[PDB]
Amino acid sequence: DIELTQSPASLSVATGEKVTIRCMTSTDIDDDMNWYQQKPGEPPKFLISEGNTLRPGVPSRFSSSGTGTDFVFTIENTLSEDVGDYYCLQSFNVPLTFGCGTKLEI
Amino acid sequence: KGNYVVTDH
Amino acid sequence: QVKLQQSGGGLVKPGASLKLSCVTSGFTFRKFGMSWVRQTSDKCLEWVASISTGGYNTYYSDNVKGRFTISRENAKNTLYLQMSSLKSEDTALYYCTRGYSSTSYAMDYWGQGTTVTVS
Repeated sequence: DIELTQSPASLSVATGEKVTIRCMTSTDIDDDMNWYQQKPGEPPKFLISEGNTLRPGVPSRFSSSGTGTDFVFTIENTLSEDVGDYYCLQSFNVPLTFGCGTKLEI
Repeated sequence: KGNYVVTDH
Repeated sequence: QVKLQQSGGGLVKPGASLKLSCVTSGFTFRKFGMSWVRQTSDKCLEWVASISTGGYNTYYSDNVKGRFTISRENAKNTLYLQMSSLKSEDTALYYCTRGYSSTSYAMDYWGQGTTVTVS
């Protein structure tokens, strides 16, 4: 039981701004941090998998970095299409825990 | 990962 | 091309039982571990249970251990979640999920979602 605390709670940006969403863990997760995006009323979409690798087909404007307990998700130039909630997941240990999301632009 | 198995063998 | 088609929810009274189903296509099903995740009323995502490729290892949150059972029949390409003793606290949108590769339960493919409401 590894707690993940996602931050910030919510943000509102203008298109073209850079955003940073942090996700911090209570224990070292061997970089098995994963990032999700849920557009309203769709299943979550897998953006970045373990080892900070952007998944195929996700645009280059999304990136992530992170030390075993402190990880960061970044969008370089926010486009309209990026509003939704972003969630992080550690898949190092069971129970798999999720951050409770960050909602992007309102 | 930290002992959970997903492939059986 | 990968499809996870879900079925089987509803509104039930506390104490009821429900069997959630998930039929998959567009991949060799026995090569992948599968999981159920539930999104609660406050948009938080919560992992429920995972099962290995052959079904010999299952994991559950402490929340549902002993009341929920995850299973699969590899021949039919389907994943089940048998829920018994349903509590109001189990009201959520349940998602069928696929583990992205061999060693991880991290999810790449998600089903459309099934509401179960206990009331």
